[PDB]
Amino acid sequence: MIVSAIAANALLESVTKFHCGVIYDYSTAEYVSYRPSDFGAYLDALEAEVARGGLIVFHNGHKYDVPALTKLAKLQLNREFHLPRENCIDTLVLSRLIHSNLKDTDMGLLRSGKLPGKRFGSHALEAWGYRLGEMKGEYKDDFKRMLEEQGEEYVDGMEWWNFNEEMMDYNVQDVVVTKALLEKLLSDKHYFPPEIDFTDVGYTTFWSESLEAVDIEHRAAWLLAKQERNGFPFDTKAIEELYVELAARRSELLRKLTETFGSVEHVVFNPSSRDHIQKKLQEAGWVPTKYTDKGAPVVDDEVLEGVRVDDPEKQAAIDLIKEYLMIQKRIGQSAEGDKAWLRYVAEDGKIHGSVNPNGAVTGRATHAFPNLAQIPGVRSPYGEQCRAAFGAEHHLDGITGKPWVQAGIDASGLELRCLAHFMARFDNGEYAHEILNGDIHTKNQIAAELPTRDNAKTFIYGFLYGAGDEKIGQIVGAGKERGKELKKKFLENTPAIAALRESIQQTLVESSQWVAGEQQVKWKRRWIKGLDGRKVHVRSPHAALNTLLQSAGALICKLWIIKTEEMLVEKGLKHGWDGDFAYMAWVHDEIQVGCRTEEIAQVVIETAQEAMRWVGDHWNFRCLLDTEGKMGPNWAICH
Amino acid sequence: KIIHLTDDSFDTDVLKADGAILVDFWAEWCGPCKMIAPILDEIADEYQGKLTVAKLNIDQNPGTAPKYGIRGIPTLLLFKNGEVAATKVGALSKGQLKEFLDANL
Repeated sequence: MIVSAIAANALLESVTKFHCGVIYDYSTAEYVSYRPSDFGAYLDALEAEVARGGLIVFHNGHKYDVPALTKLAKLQLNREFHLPRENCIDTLVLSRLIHSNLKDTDMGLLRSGKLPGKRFGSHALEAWGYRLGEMKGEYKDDFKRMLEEQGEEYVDGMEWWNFNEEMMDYNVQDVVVTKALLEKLLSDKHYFPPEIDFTDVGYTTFWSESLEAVDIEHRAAWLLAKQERNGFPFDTKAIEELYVELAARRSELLRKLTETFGSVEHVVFNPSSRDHIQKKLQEAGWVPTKYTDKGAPVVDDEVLEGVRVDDPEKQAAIDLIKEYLMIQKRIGQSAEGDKAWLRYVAEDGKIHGSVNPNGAVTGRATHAFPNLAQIPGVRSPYGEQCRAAFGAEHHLDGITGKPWVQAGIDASGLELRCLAHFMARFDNGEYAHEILNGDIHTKNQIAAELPTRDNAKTFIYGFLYGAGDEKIGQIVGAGKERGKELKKKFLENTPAIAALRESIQQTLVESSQWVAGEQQVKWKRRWIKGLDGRKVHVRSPHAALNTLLQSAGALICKLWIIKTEEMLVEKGLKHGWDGDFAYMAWVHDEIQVGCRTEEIAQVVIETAQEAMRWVGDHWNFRCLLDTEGKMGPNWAICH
Repeated sequence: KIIHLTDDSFDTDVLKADGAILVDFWAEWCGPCKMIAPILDEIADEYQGKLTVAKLNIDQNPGTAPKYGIRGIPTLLLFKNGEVAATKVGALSKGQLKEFLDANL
């Protein structure tokens, strides 16, 4: 096993030259420094560890270093350099896996003055250097301040434009923290058994003697990084053709929304910022019902629908304000935002939405710049146009010239089937078969005694995730009276659910106690074992069920999207826009895959189902898992 | 003895008044305006002959004040035949208002 870290000129988008890199070998126990002319020998040293069957240690390498060394080897040395997924490890991913609960713990470390406040939550190398006491100095701050005082300002990352002997030394600095962070993660025996020294083993042994989550996470981070580089094809013109129709609607409404009113001070107010609707409704005679913790009256979509005033003009204007705020939201996400979609469209015509894998307590990843996991759906206004802008048809084939086709496959009722799995231990697969028998929402309706099946649908998820008795009662238009009795009745007709909280409470935990209206829910065990065996720190026993199921559901999907692509590669298909298919977006339980021909998409749909059954078989799931696929051009059709 | 103005009745009662018109651009939520309000009541009685006191509430009549660029209130405007003779902003005292009026008349 070898440990390394590199230095380039810029980020993955416009990286052109390799500066330096250091490789510490655990067999030689000595560092090796490389320089911009030693780039060729650097690639050889990594291949040697691949030839021996060892491992290559990078921090943020699965997302940056390894694909950059793939990109840099093509334009500088004109050689193909690709590190296999099996013999490369990313400490950054392990950090997000092993120590998802650390800050948290860092509160005392933050109070200590040992850990910078700007690195409060970062799994980055610099954030870890102070934690290990190996930070002798940061190259990010020792350059910026030198730009102010020693002449000539700067804008965004210029400390990498060219090599310097201080960079060569801070490249070493990045390596020794990477080594020490690796050993800090290998010393956690919940994932890495003590009987095996993972610092001196082959790649075949490393994955197998480690916890299953360790293997998945490196497969997951590698896969999702490909999706980011795959990107989501984007019809720029279409969103532009909407900003015109919305800004005109905003401008025409803005003109009309100054026709009803009517305002050391001046006056110009328009529908935005809490001092707007609050200032006019308190002139149309509106008495606020629900307030907030700061004192200000609640002005959300809920209360606005019920705002009734004696003034017909003011009343009819409410619906005009309702439209305005919604117009700004779509505009503020697709055009008028700091993270607007139009700003992230690269030169290829695709949006490369980033994704932080299991760097999210339990399961589903986090998406940003832009958040691909909050594009308005087809059921919301103007969402049909929005979802249509994210489609494989917006990327023509680099060869045939044909518009690619999109395949949308989701996990059918993943949440309740995960629930059926943990409660099949007490009812002997009763609830699990009710899923297969169909209409589980009909049975939950009878079990909880609800008037409509839709009332059962909104009940089962809220109840499972720790909802009050008021909120449950508000489903049928009541309060905690009907709420308490609705939940207690559901528990009596579904014994297994209550018995599930026995096995969980008998795992074991502590005991709780109420003191005069304060929830003092303590606990002894604040970590649930997952399906892959990882620690899921969860929260208080007040809910926890939601975390257990969502951990189950999202970890299933992680293996699901991994096994599908492995089978697609196994079946012979090629991943990448120069191949046959490309992962575009992963949303909780659904994924969007670009496909060169409709025929390829059909195999994808079948393959996705085959992987979902293999996952269910692998972990011996007590309930049956299934998926449904939809073929089409864009996202509005595949969902 | 003070005239309360609207936006429609500002063109005739003030600009076409042909005389001395002191208009207070005031408001209900201003602190210094509540302070000059008792003063203007007494000014209307004493100056009843060579000057007319008038008040415009900028909340119920939001169209007049912009045309005179109100950057602060209370804003006293001594109108002289449709023209603005002198302007002063802020709560003047009874002695300070008297000095102002006797100087411009």
